[PDB]
Amino acid sequence: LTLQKIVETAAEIADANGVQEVTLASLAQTLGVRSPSLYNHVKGLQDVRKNLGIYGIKKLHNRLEEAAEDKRMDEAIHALGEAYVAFVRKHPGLYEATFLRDEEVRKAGDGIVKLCLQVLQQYGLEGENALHATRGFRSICHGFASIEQQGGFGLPLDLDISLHVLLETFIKGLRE
Amino acid sequence: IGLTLQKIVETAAEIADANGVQEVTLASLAQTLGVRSPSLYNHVKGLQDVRKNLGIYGIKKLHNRLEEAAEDKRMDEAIHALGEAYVAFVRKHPGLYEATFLRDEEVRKAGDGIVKLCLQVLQQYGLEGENALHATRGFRSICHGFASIEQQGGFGLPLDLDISLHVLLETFIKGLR
Repeated sequence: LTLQKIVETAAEIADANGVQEVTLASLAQTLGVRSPSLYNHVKGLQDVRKNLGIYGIKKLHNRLEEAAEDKRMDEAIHALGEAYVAFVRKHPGLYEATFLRDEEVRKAGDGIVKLCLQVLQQYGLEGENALHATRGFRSICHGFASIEQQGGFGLPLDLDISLHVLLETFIKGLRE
Repeated sequence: IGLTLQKIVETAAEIADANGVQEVTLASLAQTLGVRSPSLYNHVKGLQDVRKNLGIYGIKKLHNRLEEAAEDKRMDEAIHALGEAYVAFVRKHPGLYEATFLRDEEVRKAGDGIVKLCLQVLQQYGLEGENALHATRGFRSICHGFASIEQQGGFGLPLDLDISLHVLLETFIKGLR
């Protein structure tokens, strides 16, 4: 039993059943262990949620780094957006956990902002425009993934095409 | 003021905005109205019916703010006014906006007016049919994503939020043109 095992279990419960289904009893039950032993690693349920949020955002970051590896500019942006949305599709509970209003959860997302900013600086932008563009890119990916997840894209059109079109429009606007 | 469906819906809206859509129940409705639970059944079938009517009301309220914002504006002026109005609605009505996502045909149907408005502006850039439809999704994604992140407190950078939103709108517009 480690903090990591506990957190990986919380992740599977969260994706399959909803993040609100993560409890110490459900974790102990699933790991086949007595619940008091969880307290050698976590302070309680809120502490579990914190760690789950940090784990989620690190796993997202890993997917994004992988997708963008040895790609530049347009290909990197497309692969980043695609991987962002794929992450939300397959890990809804883990993704939801990254939005815990906790300063450690927030800070663990900094590698994602840096990666985005690094790719966006390849576009040779003025003043603060690199910095606005990271908010822009994050808004696009969260926006698309969130509407799609909630069933708000009712039109018959292919969603993978729609995402590609949105990313291309963003890229075109960055190029001028 | 005798009890009506519209009052029940307006009560649900205030509850949702204050405490979240999840706080909207027959019991919370009954207790805030100072009335009891069979009285609500004269006007609503039950909570799904409340949720549906709440979703329609919120969508209609959002649509109105957007129609007003875009009036006598075209192209860039319209896009900027539309996006600003969308996000402003989310800031002011977080729970009502959440309600508009109910998976129900009547709720979806009432949201067609917004998609139609966006499509009409995007066609001014010479976008046609299918590709214009892809662009509506993009614009909704931008507005929803920005507002949703702002609301969760996810914009930590010491950048002005009004500027960031409209810089994104500028970039989107340039990418259409």
